[PDB]
Amino acid sequence: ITGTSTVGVGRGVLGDQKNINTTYSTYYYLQDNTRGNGIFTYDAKYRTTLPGSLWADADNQFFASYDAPAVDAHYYAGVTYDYYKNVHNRLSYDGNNAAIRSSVHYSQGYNNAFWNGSQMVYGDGDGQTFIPLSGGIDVVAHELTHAVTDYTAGLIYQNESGAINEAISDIFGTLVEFYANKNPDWEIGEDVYTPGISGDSLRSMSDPAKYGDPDHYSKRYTGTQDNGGVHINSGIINKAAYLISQGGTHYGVSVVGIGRDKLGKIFYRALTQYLTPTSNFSQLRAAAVQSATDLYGSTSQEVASVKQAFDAVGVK
Ligand SMILES: [Ca+2]
Ligand SMILES: [Ca+2]
Ligand SMILES: [Ca+2]
Ligand SMILES: [Ca+2]
Ligand SMILES: [Zn+2]
Repeated sequence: ITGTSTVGVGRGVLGDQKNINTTYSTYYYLQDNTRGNGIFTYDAKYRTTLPGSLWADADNQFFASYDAPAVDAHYYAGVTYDYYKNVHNRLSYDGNNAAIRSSVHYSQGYNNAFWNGSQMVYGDGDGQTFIPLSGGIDVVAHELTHAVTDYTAGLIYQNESGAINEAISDIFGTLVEFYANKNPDWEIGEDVYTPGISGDSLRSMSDPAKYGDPDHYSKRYTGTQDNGGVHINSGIINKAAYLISQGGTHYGVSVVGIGRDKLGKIFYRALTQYLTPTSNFSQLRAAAVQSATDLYGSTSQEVASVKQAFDAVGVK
């Protein structure tokens, strides 16, 4: 809608207070005009028709329980917008400031979130396995990053290309988390996962095997489940990215870490300039080596570490 740009206040899923960019026209809407062609959040009202209703509030204050997922989907979309623009000089997910839209309160007890080709969708969780998934900034940035992949490399959501797709979403999810720098880690979804159990996570990049995911190519899954294991074999690439950033010795292979920022520069370049819809793990290593080479030179530590990292996950 057309309206006056305002700033509201409320708290998130985790009970934290934050300010949000709203739009005033009789009601206050969760529409942020300060980033690109807008960030828009909607109420799916526990149903599954999308996107639902543009979120409207009478007084611009968002402290109801019902408000919380909305507040966070809105806010972390903006943080995710800010990462791509400031860090990668990318304007929204399509690179031309496309409107970002999210729907929350999707279905009943929906233990998931996703990108559906046009927008982000977040369930509320069943309150046991999950709380409203928008509470995790790594979850939000994972979702939007799927959007980024779909407009760039277009990695098909199956087999190795699919695991690459997922891994990219986990890698940038994580980088954005470190970027907002609120308790960041190399784990996935911990803020909104299993409310009753501290310390766990949906997935781990540092040690994917923690949750039954492979950290070596020889342990790769090749059944037909989970689209040929896009959420399973992603661990092999996640581990690799973890290693490039952080370093370590994995199955006897030592990797010199080069930190988060260069990891992000190297994978963003691979994603946008080298990867394609059918790239496999092998092509990804080549893409990453070329990227690192592009960025730091053929004889750099960066190229070397990239190689070490894929070597360690058994990817040639
Ligand atoms: Ca209100
Ligand atoms: Ca965290
Ligand atoms: Ca995390
Ligand atoms: Ca938990
Ligand atoms: Zn995903």
